[PDB]
Amino acid sequence: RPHKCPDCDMAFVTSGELVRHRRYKHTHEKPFKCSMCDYASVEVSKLKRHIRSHTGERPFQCSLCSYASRDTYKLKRHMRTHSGEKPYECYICHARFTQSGTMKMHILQKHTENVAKFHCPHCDTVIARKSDLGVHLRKQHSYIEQGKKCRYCDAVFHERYALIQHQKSHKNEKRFKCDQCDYACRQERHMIMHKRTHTGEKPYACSHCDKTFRQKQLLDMHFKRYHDPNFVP
DNA sequence: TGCGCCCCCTGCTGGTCCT
DNA sequence: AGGACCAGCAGGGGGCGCA
Ligand SMILES: [Zn+2]
Ligand SMILES: [Zn+2]
Ligand SMILES: [Zn+2]
Ligand SMILES: [Zn+2]
Ligand SMILES: [Zn+2]
Ligand SMILES: [Zn+2]
Ligand SMILES: [Zn+2]
Ligand SMILES: [Zn+2]
Repeated sequence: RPHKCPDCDMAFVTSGELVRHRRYKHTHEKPFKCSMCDYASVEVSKLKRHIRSHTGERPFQCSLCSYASRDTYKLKRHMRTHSGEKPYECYICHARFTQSGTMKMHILQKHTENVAKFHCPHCDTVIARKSDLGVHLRKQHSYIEQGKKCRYCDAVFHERYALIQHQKSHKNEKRFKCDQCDYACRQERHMIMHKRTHTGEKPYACSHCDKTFRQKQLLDMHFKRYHDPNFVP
């Protein structure tokens, strides 16, 4: 007589298999507890596997490289890196993948809509993968003990994002102000040339011809000669 | 019950692609 | 260039078909 599960359509050869199944899916009773953490498992084999994680024992060793695993399947999975075997194939684009989890990620990102994308808490950027947001946080926003100087100025920064933000702030910016007027140069040579143009001030100018003079006396004697209002031929 | 077998999930890594 | 992208890749863990 087969042993039938009371709560579902499962049949087992022996009573032990049935009580094991009910513990896994129905009662969630895990009687084998670890002596070092809170882990409990339905089977002793799972607990013994979990203990290998505590002790770090790696009995299965790869015949190609130095890799050793705590499980046989992990070593089989590792062999795909040497063999280049890509068993799992996408059922839409027929793309090859090494692991089933990799394929699950692919169909999520490249074949599903309304995907929850993550926003950076510090800057206004959106990232598809959660782990890539971690890469963004570790690279852009993490403190740096050795400050990096600005390529354009002498300010120094300890955060990559602030440095790039400030470096981007020098776009279309004129490094020279030309105190005497509103001119603004960027080539550092036109500013020298513009400085020379200001030297010939000549504030005084004639009201009847284009000539200009540095001294009021020079202007007036020019005016009294060329532009006399009561000249008689 | 033991255990291999496969599937989960998670998250970092290093080359690729898009602006 | 530079950074998101994308698959590669290894960690711990679940259920059960077979012995
Ligand atoms: Zn059941
Ligand atoms: Zn433990
Ligand atoms: Zn290897
Ligand atoms: Zn696909
Ligand atoms: Zn950010
Ligand atoms: Zn700067
Ligand atoms: Zn000027
Ligand atoms: Zn004049």
